[PDB]
Amino acid sequence: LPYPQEFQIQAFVYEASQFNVHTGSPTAAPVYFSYSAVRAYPALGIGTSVPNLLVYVQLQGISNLPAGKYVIVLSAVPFAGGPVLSEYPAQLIFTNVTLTQ
Amino acid sequence: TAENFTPIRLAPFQVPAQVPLPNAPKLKYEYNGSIVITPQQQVLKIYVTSILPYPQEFQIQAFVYEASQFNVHTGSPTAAPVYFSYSAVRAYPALGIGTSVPNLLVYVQLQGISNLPAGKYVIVLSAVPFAGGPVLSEYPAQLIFTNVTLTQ
Amino acid sequence: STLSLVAKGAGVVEFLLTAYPYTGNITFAPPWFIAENVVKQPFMTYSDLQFAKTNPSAILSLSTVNITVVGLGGKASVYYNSTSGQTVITNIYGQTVATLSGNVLPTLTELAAGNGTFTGSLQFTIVPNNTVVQIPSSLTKTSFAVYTNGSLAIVLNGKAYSLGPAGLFLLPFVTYTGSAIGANATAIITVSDGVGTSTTQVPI
Amino acid sequence: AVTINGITFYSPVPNQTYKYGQQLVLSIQSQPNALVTLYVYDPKGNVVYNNVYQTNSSGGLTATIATFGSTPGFTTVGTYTV
Repeated sequence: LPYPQEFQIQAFVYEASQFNVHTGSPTAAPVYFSYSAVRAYPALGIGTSVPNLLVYVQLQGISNLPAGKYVIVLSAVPFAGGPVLSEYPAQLIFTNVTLTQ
Repeated sequence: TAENFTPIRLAPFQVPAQVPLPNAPKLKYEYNGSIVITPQQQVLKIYVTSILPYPQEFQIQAFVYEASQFNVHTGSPTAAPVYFSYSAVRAYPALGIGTSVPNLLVYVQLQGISNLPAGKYVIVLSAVPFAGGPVLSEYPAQLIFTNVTLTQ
Repeated sequence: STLSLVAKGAGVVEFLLTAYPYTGNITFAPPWFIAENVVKQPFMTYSDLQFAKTNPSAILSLSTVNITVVGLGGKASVYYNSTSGQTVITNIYGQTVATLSGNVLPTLTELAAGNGTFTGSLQFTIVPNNTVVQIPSSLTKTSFAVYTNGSLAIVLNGKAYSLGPAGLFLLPFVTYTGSAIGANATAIITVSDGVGTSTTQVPI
Repeated sequence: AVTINGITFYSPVPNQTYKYGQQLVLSIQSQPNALVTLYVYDPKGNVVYNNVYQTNSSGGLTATIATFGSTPGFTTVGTYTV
C-alpha cells in the first residue's frame, strides 16, 4: 500500500547488555539516538518507483562508534504530517548485532 | 554484458533524469538552476534513472554545505563540517533479467542536524554504485546544486 | 413475575468503513478497522419483555437499544430504538446526532425458536474534526503541530453523521509523542533553522 | 585497492599507523575538477587540520597532506579520524 511521504526509521543504539535480548525491550538509555528520514516510495506508480524499500538506515555515529556487540531498535515512526504505518511489525530489532569499526 | 550492465544517472526534479539538459559536463555538472525543496526538512527532490534490471541496490550520496564556503571556479564546496547522509536506491534485487524499475523518484534525505547552523547552502550529489559496483553512467552522475537553502 | 429468559450472543460488528470512503481519491480505500476493544454484545433489551417474563424464548424481538462500539476511548452506537420508532444514532460526544423516521435500519430479531442471537451490519465514511497537538523542537528540530486523526462517521442511506475522533477508534493509527496521527489531518510543521523560522504545512 | 563508493581509495585507507615526522598522503581516483576538504578530527573532536587540496584533470592525484609529529597537535599520542 502506498506511502509517498516522509516517515522515519528511528535508530536507537544499545549494547546487548543494555538490551534484554529475549523480550525485545531496552533496559537502558540509548548509547546513540539518531534519525533517518525515509522518503518512502509511492505504490501509486509501480513503474515510477517500487513500494518495497531497501533502506540504508542512517546514523551519524555508528561508523564513528567502536566495534562490539550492539543492539539497535529500528522504529517506524512518521515525521508527523505523513500517513500511517504498521499493521505490524512497527519495529525491527536486531538483538545479536555486531558492529565492527 | 547488456542483459544487466545498466547505466544509471542523477539529474534534478526541475529537469528530469529522464533526460538531463546539455549544461552537464561528463567530468563535472553544476546545475545552473536550483533545488526547489519542500521546506519540511531540506530534501533534494530529484530523479535517478536505472534502465536495465539492476540486481544489487546503490546510493545517492549527499552532504549539506555553506555557500560562503564555495569555490565556484571548479565546482567544489570548500568547507563546512555539518552533516552528511545518503539514500538507498532499490529497484529490485532481481535474479537476472525480468525485474526493472525505469523511473525512480528519489527525494534525497539529510536530516539529523540540529545543533549546527543553517544558512544559504550548496550541496554536491552523485549517482554512486554500491562500492565499486556495476558500470553506471552515460552521464551525469554528479549533481552540484549551486542554489539550495538548508532547513534543520 | 420475571421468569425464564434465553439470551446468548447478539449482533455483529463490522470492522471496515464501507459504502463511501473519504479517501483523497474516492477510488482506493485502505484497511479501516474500528478499534477492537469491543467488549462484545449489542445490548439486547427485549421489546417483548412481557413475553420473556412468561414464556422462555421463541422468536424474540428487541429494541435495538444499542450496538456496542467500544474503542481505545469512549464508544459510539447506531441503534434502532423500537420505542421511539426511529433510528437513534449516538456518538462518542454522547449525544443523539441523527434521528431518522420509521424503519430505515432493519429490526434485530431471533433467528430461531430458542436462541439469543442477532445480526449486525454497518456502513461508514469519515468526516473529520481536528485539534492541535504540539511536538517539541528537541527531536528533529521541526516543531510539528498536528491535527487530530480524522473522525469516524456513520452513513445511513448516503447521509453522514459524526461519531468522533478516529484516533480513539480507527486502527492502525500511529502516535509520535502521544499525537494522534492518521487520515484526514494536517501538521503545520514550524521549521526552526539557523535562518530563522519558516512554517510550512503538510496535509495528512 | 578498495573502491570506497566508486572513488578508488588508495589513501587514506581505514587503519593506518604513523610516527614522529611521517606523512599523510592523498591519492584517490576522483572524477576531474574535484577538491577534497580534508579534516583531521583529533580525539577531542576537533579538526586540527583543515586544508583544501586539488585533484588533477585525469582522475588521479599524489599529494602530501599533513606532516604528523612535525606540527603542534600531533606531537603526542592518540587516535585521529581523517
